[PDB]
Amino acid sequence: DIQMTQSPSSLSASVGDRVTITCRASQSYAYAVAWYQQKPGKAPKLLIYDASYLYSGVPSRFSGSGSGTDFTLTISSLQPEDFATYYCQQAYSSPDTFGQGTKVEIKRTVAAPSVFIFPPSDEQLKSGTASVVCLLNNFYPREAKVQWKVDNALQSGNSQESVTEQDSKDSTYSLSSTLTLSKADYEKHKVYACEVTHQGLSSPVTKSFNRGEC
Amino acid sequence: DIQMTQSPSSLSASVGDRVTITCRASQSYAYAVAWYQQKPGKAPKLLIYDASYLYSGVPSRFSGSGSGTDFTLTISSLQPEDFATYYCQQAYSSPDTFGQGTKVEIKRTVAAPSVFIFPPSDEQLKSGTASVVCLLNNFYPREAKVQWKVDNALQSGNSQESVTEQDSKDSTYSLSSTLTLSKADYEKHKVYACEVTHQGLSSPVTKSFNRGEC
Amino acid sequence: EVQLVESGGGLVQPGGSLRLSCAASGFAIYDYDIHWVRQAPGKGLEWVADIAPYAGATAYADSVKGRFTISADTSKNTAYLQMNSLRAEDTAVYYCSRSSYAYYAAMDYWGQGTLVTVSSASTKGPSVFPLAPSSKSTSGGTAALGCLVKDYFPEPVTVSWNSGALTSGVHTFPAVLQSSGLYSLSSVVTVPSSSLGTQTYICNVNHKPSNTKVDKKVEPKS
Amino acid sequence: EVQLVESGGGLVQPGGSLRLSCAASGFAIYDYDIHWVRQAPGKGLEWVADIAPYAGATAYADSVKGRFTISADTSKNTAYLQMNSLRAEDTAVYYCSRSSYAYYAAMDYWGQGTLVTVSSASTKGPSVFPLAPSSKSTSGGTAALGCLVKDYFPEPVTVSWNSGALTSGVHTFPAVLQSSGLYSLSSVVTVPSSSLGTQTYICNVNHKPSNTKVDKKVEPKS
Amino acid sequence: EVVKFMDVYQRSYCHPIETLVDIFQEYPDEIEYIFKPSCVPLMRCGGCCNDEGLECVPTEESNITMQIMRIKPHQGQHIGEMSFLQHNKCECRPKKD
Amino acid sequence: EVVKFMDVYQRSYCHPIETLVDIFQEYPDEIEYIFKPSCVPLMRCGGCCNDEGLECVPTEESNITMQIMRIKPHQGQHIGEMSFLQHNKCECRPKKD
Repeated sequence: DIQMTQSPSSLSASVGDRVTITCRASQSYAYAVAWYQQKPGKAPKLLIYDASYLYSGVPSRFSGSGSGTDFTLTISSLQPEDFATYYCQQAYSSPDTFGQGTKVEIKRTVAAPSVFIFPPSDEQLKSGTASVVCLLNNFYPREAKVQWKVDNALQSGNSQESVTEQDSKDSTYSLSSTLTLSKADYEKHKVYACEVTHQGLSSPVTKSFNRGEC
Repeated sequence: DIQMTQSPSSLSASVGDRVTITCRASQSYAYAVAWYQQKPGKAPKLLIYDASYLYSGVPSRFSGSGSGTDFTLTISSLQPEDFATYYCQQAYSSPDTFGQGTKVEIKRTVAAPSVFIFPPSDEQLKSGTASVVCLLNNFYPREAKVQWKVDNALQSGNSQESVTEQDSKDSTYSLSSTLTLSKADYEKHKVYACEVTHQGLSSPVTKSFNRGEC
Repeated sequence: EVQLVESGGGLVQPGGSLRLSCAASGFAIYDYDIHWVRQAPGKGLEWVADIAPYAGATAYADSVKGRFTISADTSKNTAYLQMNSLRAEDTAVYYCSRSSYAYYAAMDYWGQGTLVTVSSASTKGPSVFPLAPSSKSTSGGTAALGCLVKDYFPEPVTVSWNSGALTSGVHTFPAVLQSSGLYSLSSVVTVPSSSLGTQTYICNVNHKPSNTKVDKKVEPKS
Repeated sequence: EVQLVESGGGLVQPGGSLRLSCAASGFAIYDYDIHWVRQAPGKGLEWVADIAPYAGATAYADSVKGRFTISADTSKNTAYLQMNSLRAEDTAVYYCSRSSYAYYAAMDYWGQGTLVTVSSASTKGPSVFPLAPSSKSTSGGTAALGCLVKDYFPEPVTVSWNSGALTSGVHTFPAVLQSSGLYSLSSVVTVPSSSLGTQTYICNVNHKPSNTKVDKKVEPKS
Repeated sequence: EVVKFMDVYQRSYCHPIETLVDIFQEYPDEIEYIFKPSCVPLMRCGGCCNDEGLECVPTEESNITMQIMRIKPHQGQHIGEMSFLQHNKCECRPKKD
Repeated sequence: EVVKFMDVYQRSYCHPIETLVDIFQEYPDEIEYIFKPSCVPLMRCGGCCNDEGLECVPTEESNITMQIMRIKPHQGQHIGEMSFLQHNKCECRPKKD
C-alpha cells in the first residue's frame, strides 16, 4: 500500500468552528492528493484535487494545503450538513491509496430525548413472538442508557439497539431499543418498562405499560 | 567539369610591378580555392589555400582574395624568379577543377643576343649527316629571326629552333638554330651563315664560316 | 449530465460468482479510467481494480487478483466486474468510479453502488408489524408511530411513508443483526396528533431479494 | 620531411599497360587523400584519379574510368596507378599529390613526376657530338661550347657538365621533334676563354630508356 | 569492438532518423491542452554535414496521423487524432543566407 | 493508417534511442581540432515522461569507441580512436531539485 496516514480518526466541533483534517503521504514528491466526502450509505463525493483545486459546485468553505507531505482539508465554517466521513487519497502513481478516514460530527446545545414505548402488535402475537419497541427520539449526544425492566426485573441480551446517524439539519440522534421474546414469555409478566438515562436529563426517565392496556 | 576561368592566359610585367592573376568559380558558395606555382618541367608547388591562407615557407609577396566568385592571386613585388605558370583550383566538392593557367614572365631592359656558330663535328660527318648549330645566347625579348644562308642561298625546313625558358635570375632567353643535312650536301657548298635579327640589335648580324676553316 | 449506474450486486454462496455492471452515460468510458472501489460494512475504502480502455491497460489490488477480471464494452458504454471464487471478506458495497488526467488522477463521478454479500445463509422475507400510536406515543402535541421490519436477509430494505408524501420527522433505523443471523429495523415517524383518525399512515416496505413488497397501514387502538 | 616519389613511367605501345607507383614517406597515406594529376606536353593540369584509404573511397575522371584503377598499400606506404588500354592522348607527365582537410582540400605535396608516353615508335639511343669552341664561338673574353644530342626516343635525356661541377652559364635546350619523329637537343655552356686548354670540359648525357650513358669531352680544333 | 570510420560517417550523415518531438512545438497555440503522451515519435532530419557552413534540412516530407489523449485540465479529456510532419528525405543545403 | 495510442505511448516513453551527438559537446577543450564526421551516432536517453515535473535521464551507461578523423587545421590530420558515452538504460527521475 502506498501509505496515507489520516488523523484524527474521528472528531467533534460546534457549528462555525475551524475544523481541519490532515493526511501524511508516502516517500514521493507527488501532488495528486484528493479529498472526498462520504455521507452515510452513499457514494463518495469529490471535493478537492491536486491538494488545492476545488471540484465544481463545491462550497467555498473547503480548502487544502499541499506542503511537503503534509496535506490539510480545512472547513472554515463547519455546517450542520457537513457531518460525514472524509477520505484523503494520494493518487499520482496509483489509486491503491486511501486515507483511513475521519468521521466529523457536530457538537451542539444539549438535547433531551423524548421517550415513547410500543407494546407488540396484535398480529405479531398471532404468530408467537413479542417485540417491545422503545424510542428515544431526537437527542444529543449519542451516548445514552436504555434499560429494560419487566416487573422491575432487568433483562439482558434479549434487547438490541440501533442508532440513527447524525441529523444533517439539526444534528440530533435517535435510538430504538427492541426487547424481543416468546409469546408464552410475554403472557407471564404484566409491567414492561423502558428506563432512559441521558446526560441532559437529570431524572432517569421511565415509559411503560401494563399488558394489555390499552 | 566544375568550371574555373583563369585570366589572363599569359602576361608580362617589369620587376617590382603589381601583378594580379584572377579566377572565376562555378555556381556554389565554396571557398576551397587554392593556387599553385609551376616552374618549367617541375612539380606544382602550393602557394595559397581557402583563397587567402598561405602555405608554410611561401614568400610574403603572395596574397589572395575570396570575394563572391572572384578570386585573385596577387604578387605585390614581382621578382626575377617568379617566372612560372600559376594555376588556380576550386576544390571544395572535388578536384576536377583546375584553372587553364597563366604564364607570368618578366619584362626587362633590352638585351642583345651574342651569336655563335658551330660547324659540324668531325665524327658526325664520319657517319654522314651534318648539323650546323647557331646560338643566340642570353637575349630579350623571346622574338628573333634566325635565317640560314648557304652561299647566300636561304634554306627552309631543314632547320629547327629551340628556346630556353626564361632565366630565373636575369630574365633572358637563349635559342639554338640547327641546320641539318646530308654529308654529300654539306660538301657541295662553302659558305654556311647564320643571320640573326633582333629588336635590340639595329644591324642584322651574321656569323659564318667556310668549310672547313678551321 | 454524467452519471454512473451500477447493478448486479446480490447474495452469493461462498465460492460462487457475480457480474457487477457500471453503465455510464454522458461521456465515453473509452476516454477515461474506470474503477471499482469497495466498502465492507462500517469500514473505509479499498480500491479493487481499474480499466482504461484507450490504453488497453488493467490493474488489480493484491487481495483480489486471479479471481476478478474487470472489463469494458464501449459500444454499450458499460464497464463490468466479473467476480469468481468469492469470500466472506469480499462482502461489501461495490462502488465504481471515474478517474482522469483532467482532474489530476482524482475520482470525480461514482455510482450509487451495489451491495455484494457473500454468505451461506438463506434469503428470508421480513415481517411488517405496525407500531401503533397510543397515549404512550404522545408528548405534548406530537405522537410517534411506525413499522417494525423483522427477520430478513440479505440486506437491504427500503421504507417510505404514504408512498413518499411523508418525509418529515421520519427516522428509518440502521438494521441490526440478531442472534439468528437475521436483520431487523423499524422506521418510525413523528406527527401532529390531531391528524390520527383524519389522516391514514401506511409504511411502504420493500425487500427486493425476497420479492417482498408490503404496504402496511398503521392506526391507533381500542 | 614529407616527400612523394613516383616511378614506373615509360614507353608503351598503344593498348598496353603500365603501373605507376607513388611512394610516400614522413606521413601515412592512410590518413590522407592521394591523387594522380597529369600534364600533356605544353598543356595544363588534368586530375585523373584519387584514393582515400581511411574512407575506402576512390574516384576517376570521366576520360579515364574503366581502364585505370588507383589503389593503395599502406604497409608499404605507397599508392599505385595501374593504367591499361592506353592511348596517344594519355601521354603525359603523371604527377601524384596529397590532399587533406587540414589545408582545406588543397594539394600540398606533389611528386617529381614520371613521364608516360604512348607511341608505336621505337626506342632509339642518341648520338653525342662535340660542339667545339672555335674563334667563331668567341665574344670578348667568353667562349661558348657544347654537345649535340641527336636522334633519340622517347624522352627524356639528362645533360650535366664536368659531372656536376660546372652549372654556371649552362643552357640545356628543350628537345625538338624532327620530321623523323625523333628528339634532339644541345646543351651549350659559356666559359672564360683562358681556360680552354688548361680545363677539360666533358658533357654527361644520359638517356635511360636506351641504356645510353655517354661522357663526351669537348676540345678546340686545329 | 571498434566502429570503423566509413561506417560512422555513413551512419551520422544527414538522413531521416526516428526522433521524439514535443507536441507543444508541433502545435502552437494549443496551450488550452496537455497531451499524453506529451511527445511523439517522428522521422526527422538529423546528424551533420561535416562542415560549419552547412546545415541538414528537409526536402521531401509526409504526414502521419496518431491517436493522442487531449487533456484539457479541469474540464475534461478525450482521445483524438493528431497529424504531425515527418521527414522522408534529407539534403545538406547551405546555411540560411 | 493510424498509429494506435498505446503504440505511440510505448514508442515515445523515455528509453535509449539512436541519437546523433556533436563531438564538440562530448569533448570539451578540443578546439585545436575539427572532426570528420563532426558528429557520431550514440544511443541516448529520449522522449518524455508524460508530465512537466519529470525528466528522462541515464541510470546505466556503457562506453563505445569510434574511428574518427582528427583534423588540426593548417598543421595536419590523422585517424584516431575516440570513445563516447552511450546510454544503456533510462528512467524517469524527478526534475533536478
